[PDB]
Amino acid sequence: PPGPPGPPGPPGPPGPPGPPGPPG
Amino acid sequence: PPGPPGPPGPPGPPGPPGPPGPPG
Amino acid sequence: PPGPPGPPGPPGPPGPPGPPGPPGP
Repeated sequence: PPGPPGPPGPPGPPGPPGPPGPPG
Repeated sequence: PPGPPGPPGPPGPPGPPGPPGPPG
Repeated sequence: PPGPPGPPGPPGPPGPPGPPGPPGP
């Protein structure tokens, strides 16, 4: 019969940049 | 035969901080 | 005997947005 499932894949990439801070 | 692929990897890390806010 | 293991899974999803920037000048 088939072998076991493979391991989990690699982590996804970093997320997008955060929003700008509030005015000065 | 070979097993099925593993599951997707974990989510990536958070994105970088956003830029400074506008001038006051 | 059973087969060899399968291959690694696909990449995970992107992480979430980073934190807000600091206050402006």
